[PDB]
Amino acid sequence: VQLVESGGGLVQPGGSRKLSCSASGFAFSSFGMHWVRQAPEKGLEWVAYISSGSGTIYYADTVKGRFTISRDDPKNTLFLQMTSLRSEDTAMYYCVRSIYYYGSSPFDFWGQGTTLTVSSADIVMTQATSSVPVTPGESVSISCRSSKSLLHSNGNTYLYWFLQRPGQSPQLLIYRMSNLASGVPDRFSGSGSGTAFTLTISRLEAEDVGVYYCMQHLEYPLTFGAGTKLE
Amino acid sequence: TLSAEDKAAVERSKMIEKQLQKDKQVYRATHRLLLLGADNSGKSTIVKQMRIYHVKTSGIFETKFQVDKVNFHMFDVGAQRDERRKWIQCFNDVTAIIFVVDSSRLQEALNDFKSIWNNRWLRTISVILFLNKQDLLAEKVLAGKSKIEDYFPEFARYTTPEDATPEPGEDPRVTRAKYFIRDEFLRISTASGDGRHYCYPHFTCSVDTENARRIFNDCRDIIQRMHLRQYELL
Amino acid sequence: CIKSSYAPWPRAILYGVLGLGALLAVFGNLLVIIAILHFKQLHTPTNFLVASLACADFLVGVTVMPFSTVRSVESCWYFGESYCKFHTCFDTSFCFASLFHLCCISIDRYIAVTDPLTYPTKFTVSVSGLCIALSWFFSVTYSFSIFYTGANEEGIEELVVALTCVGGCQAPLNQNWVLLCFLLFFLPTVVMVFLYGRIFLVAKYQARKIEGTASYKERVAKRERKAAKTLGIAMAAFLVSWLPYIIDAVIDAYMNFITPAYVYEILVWCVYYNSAMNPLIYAFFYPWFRKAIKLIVSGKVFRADSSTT
Amino acid sequence: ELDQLRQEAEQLKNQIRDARKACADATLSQITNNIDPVGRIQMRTRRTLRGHLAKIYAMHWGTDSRLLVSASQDGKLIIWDSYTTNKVHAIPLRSSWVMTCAYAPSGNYVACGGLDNICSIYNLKTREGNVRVSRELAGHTGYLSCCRFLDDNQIVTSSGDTTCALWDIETGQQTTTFTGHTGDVMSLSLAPDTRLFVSGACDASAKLWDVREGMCRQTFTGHESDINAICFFPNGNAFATGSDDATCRLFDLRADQELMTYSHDNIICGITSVSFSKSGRLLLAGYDDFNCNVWDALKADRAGVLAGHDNRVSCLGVTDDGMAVATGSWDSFLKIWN
Amino acid sequence: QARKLVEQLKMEANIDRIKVSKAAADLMAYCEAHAKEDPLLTPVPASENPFRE
Amino acid sequence: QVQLQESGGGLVQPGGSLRLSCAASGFTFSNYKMNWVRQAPGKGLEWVSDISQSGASISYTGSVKGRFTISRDNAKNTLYLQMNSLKPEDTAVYYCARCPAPFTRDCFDVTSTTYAYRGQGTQVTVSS
Repeated sequence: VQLVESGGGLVQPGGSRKLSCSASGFAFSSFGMHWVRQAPEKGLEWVAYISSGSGTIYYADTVKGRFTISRDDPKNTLFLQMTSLRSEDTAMYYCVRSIYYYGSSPFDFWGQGTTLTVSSADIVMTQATSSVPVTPGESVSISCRSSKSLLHSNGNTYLYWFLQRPGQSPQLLIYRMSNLASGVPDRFSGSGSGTAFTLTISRLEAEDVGVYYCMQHLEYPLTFGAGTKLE
Repeated sequence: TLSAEDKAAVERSKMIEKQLQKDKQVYRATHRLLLLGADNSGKSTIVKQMRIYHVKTSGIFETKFQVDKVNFHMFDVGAQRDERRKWIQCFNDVTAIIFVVDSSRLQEALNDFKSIWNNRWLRTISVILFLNKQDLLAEKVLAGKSKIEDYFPEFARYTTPEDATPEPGEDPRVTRAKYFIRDEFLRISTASGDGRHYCYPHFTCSVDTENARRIFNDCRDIIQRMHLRQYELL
Repeated sequence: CIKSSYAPWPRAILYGVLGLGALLAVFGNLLVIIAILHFKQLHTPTNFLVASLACADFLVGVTVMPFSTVRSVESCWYFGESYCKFHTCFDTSFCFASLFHLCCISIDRYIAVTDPLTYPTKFTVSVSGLCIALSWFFSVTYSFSIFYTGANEEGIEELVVALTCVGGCQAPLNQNWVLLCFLLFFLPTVVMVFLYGRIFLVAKYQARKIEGTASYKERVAKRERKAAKTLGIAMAAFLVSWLPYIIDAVIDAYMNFITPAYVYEILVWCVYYNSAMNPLIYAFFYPWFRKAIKLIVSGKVFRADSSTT
Repeated sequence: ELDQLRQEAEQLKNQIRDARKACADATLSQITNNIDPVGRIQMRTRRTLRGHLAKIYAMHWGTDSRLLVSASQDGKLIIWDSYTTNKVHAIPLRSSWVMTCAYAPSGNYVACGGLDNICSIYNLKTREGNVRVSRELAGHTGYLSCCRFLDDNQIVTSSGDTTCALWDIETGQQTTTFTGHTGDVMSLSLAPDTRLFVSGACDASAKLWDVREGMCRQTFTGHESDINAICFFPNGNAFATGSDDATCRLFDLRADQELMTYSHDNIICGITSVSFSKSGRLLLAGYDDFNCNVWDALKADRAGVLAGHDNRVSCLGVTDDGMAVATGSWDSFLKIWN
Repeated sequence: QARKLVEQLKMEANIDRIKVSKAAADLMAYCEAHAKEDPLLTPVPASENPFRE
Repeated sequence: QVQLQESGGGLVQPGGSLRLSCAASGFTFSNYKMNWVRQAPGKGLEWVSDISQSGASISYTGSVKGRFTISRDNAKNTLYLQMNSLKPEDTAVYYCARCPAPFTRDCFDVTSTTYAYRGQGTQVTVSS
């Protein structure tokens, strides 16, 4: 499983460019895809989504009329078209895969990402602390907050946790507040009550250094949060 | 109503339903046939000719042949035990059953035909009956070394049917023997069922090349008869 | 216009039979459509033609036949003058749709009988829907392009009942379009007759084959008495109903209009009767549709019904 | 010397029948004569799972009582979501003749087999998104009738031939072979303590095996024809069998003899599936006449009919929490009752 | 074979067995102990079961 | 359990007569169709005759037709086969077999190599 993004560079304001993310190593046709960008120093932001079979496409309000995305299953390549770029569109773009069925784990893999430089009733997720000092060999209790009750009538909660190492793409840790992703150690654990959530690490070594993000999946416009940094 | 993940789950389900439909079209356009018969018969040679003309303990073998842009699948068991009481119920929806008989120990073949015909789960299934190895029978009755009356005392008191169409070069003795065997087989089939299913006897040899055409014609007749009976005009 | 409208005898025997046809048409077609849509087991590219025919039948019936009953029993309708054109256009469009639906039902049956092997791969839902969009289009086009424009009254002022008086209503043709109408009626009739004859011949051959391998010169006759009866009634209903109207119209066009006014509505009502009786001959004649109707009427229609018939 | 042993075998057999007779002092019907009847039981279909092209032979509930898998003769395996009626997976099979299905207790694997003589094992939680074949067990000479999962690495199968076997999925080899049956083995059932399992063959006999010892322990003979299915019991101290002579019988591991028979005069058809309720008070049996009766396991009185199928009922199952019972049939429809 | 059959049979004869009445009483007791936790025996109200409607 | 016991075997001179009796237990004899089979030396099993559960439909093989008589008695749980005018050929071991399922017109696998509902056997020989 690997995803590589192509394109990027320098573009004058009000121009156009096309970024391509080519998949190889898994059943591309059966996976939904997302586009997530990160500002030079800010957090993450969701910008687009294309379903499996191209039956449903969603956009963010910021880029509703300027960006269009599409996929080509036979060539196992996905790429979006950008028109009339502003000066704030400069960021690093990741292609993320996710599959939806009972018991699945969406947002489980992130691409390397490519860099591009240019010369409302939405749930708000707030991270209480921007930096928590800590040493190796104790417990940490990172917490998050939500402006709306994420608990649904069916029983699920739809809260995700992500960890980004200093120089690598983000990786999934916990989905739906209670499930380890694929191979993460048993130290991590999650709990919450539908409005307030927390993440617990039993012990820290040198590889727990990074920024811990949050996400919600109740209403489709996806909001991440500022994130908490452990150093 | 439905969460964001719930909607995507339903979309995946509807995409699976579309694949199933596409596969149903292929499933309805193919006809499956079961090939039975004893070891002494030529069933092995018959499937060999069709395959050519167009895995150590496998319990079933498959061969695919195409006649006039239409497809057929033929199955024959290869490694099952002598018992057939249980695994015979799987083939209750095939188009027809091909029964091969070495007419050239003929009673147990009749018993097998009777048991297959009267099975509860094998009703409404037509039987295509192949009377294989006819040249051997012709050369055996002509020699006169062995007489058919011992095993079948009633053969002497029997005459060739008027509708028989013998080959122009064959002795009438071989014709009488052949049609006696055919009538003995048809007696079982013409005693039950009463319009649900029929038998289609044939006089064939293992080296023949028209077997596929005969199977095609018989399958066409079976499907046509079913269609006519369905629409209340037969 | 007219003061007494030439009323018929007080006995409403004629009035009663005509009414029974509208009720039967509407109720039977509604039941057939319901049964086809709800059961979700006879959803096949053969039953879609029957469903479309039943729809068209109900659509003509519910609108035309009560107004036609009034205009026939009283010989003077009082539903305005702006509704005359709409009523006539609805009359013309829907009947020819039924005829052209019959024309593909016969084709469907012939293909199924004479070519049983490659039947599913030759009559897919696309081909089934291709007659539904063709018959309707042809009927609507003909009705709109002949009757809506009023091209049937070009120089035809012989009759005094219609086109010269506000009270009356009719739509006779001239000596320029009855040829087209006769051809449009003739071609599907010839096709259907030929196909059903071929089907009967195939049934005769099969009945010959099955008999004998079991008197014999009489044992075949019963088998042929049922196929002949089925095809005969199917052809005869349509032939008996549709023939008088075409012959009378072409006679009235070729020579001066001498046909009495009152006997014209009788022929039109026979044409309507064909539509009224068609669902009874194409749905209730078969066991599965009868079982579906029986289930619907009883009420076992609810609670996840998925019964097969 | 062939007869000399025969006499010993007959005399020895009697020594057993007498012992069984002696050990019997009262009937289970007399003991339960005082308890109140269970009363009428009414169940209505809640779901109808459609999508199978042809008849279905087997199904198996998941461990969470939410997912289930079914096998059909068109050559497809479908994992269903019971609550929302959705479809999770659709697995095409190499051979279209499949007779059995099994769901792993961990929910990671699924197994199927049939006339091809091969027990296939599929991986559900793979790295990518497509189910793929992980192992093909080929050591049988008959046809696969049933298969059950012990753990993620141990599976026990019954074949068309007399022998039964225990496999090791990692190596794909046989570690223990169970022999002693005369006819083909049709059904199987594991004990709750995953230490023993019973068997049912086409000779009107049921045998109790020991997994670790690999030797027959006891033999029960009370039927008149072939046995189709055996559903054990929640307690694990008893088991029930369904046979072709339109009877169901309850046996016990300790007293080593028959307890009661469930039969009615109006029933003539065979029995194809047997299962127990969560508390063991109810016994559900499928029949060849399109129906599915419900029996009082302590009184042998009918208490309900699960009508609603058009063709014969081929499989039956009850969830672990005992919330619903699923029924399959030859008309390619699955139904869930409450 | 005869020797294998007799050995197997001989191995089954010497087994400890208990009275039928005791097994019947045990069965009953187990049936009566878990009767309350059986949804099929006593249907739950249409408020917590998952297959509503 | 189901068990079938044979009887009536012995040595008879050619042209003689013999009677064979099969005793059944462990099943409802009236609901099943009974058969007679034999196994010639160095040869496989061969079907001989069968009788329906009501005694109405009697079938015979060609070789023994007109010689053997088959009958059943539901009261005493016994199957009978009378043999007349024996020949040196038919000196096989005779079995009484039962069809697997009740209330069924046919029955499979009666002359199988191994069958669960077949009797022990009877040795009858004809010699001078």
